[PDB]
Amino acid sequence: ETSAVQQKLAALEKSSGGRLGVALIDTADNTQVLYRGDERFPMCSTSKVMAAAAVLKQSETQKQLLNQPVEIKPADLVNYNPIAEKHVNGTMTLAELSAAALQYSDNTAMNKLIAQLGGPGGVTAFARAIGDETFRLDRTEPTLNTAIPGDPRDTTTPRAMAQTLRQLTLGHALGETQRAQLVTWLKGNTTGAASIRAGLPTSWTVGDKTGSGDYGTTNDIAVIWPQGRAPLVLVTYFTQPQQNAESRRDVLASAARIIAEG
Repeated sequence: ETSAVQQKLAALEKSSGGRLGVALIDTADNTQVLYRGDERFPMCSTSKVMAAAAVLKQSETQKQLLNQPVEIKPADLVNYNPIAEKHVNGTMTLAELSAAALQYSDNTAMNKLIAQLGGPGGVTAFARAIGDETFRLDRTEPTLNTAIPGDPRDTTTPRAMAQTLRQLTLGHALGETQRAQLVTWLKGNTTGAASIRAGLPTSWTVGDKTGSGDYGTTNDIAVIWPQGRAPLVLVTYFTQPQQNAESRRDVLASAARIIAEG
């Protein structure tokens, strides 16, 4: 059975030619609205939130950890390194790496976070520690974005990621200073203007992390503070049938516009 919300999302999906996954949590009353909420989708760069959060968790017991400088070698650079390339043969602190990974989607920065955590499995272990039984990180950048249909590597579900993002930003999966820091990073994202944010009222404050990958995979996860009412968490995942499909951030904006109604 479907609601009119789900019907509108299904029509958007049909028009788009792809596969859309949505999870909304309204923290006013803890209700969820889901569309394909328990299907797996390739996370692509949305997985950077879990890696940054895992380092924040480490820093709760190692208070200067975020200011620890990490060497950037020429050999560390991958396919998209807008911030890390400014620091070759120099350093970036774990905070700088987190900001670059989250706010510019720097892929070298993500690999440094993964290395700090002992490999992709260290990111997954943190997910499990905070009650996310669904997330899995299997690979580093850039291969975590292959996004092959049916492949469970580097996937989660909309429901699981919405629940986790809520716990990380509005709940207490992290300590107070750390939750606030994650919120600061997400709010300052530079890559999200055409995704969820484009579908929401401009008066609403938004923190988000986008993702993109093969199969035209186009994703965004957000914490949203509407005017005059309790915050929301929204995940919008989208992927397409053919490997070289074009990005469709407009689909994410359209999904957010549907969800915001009412």
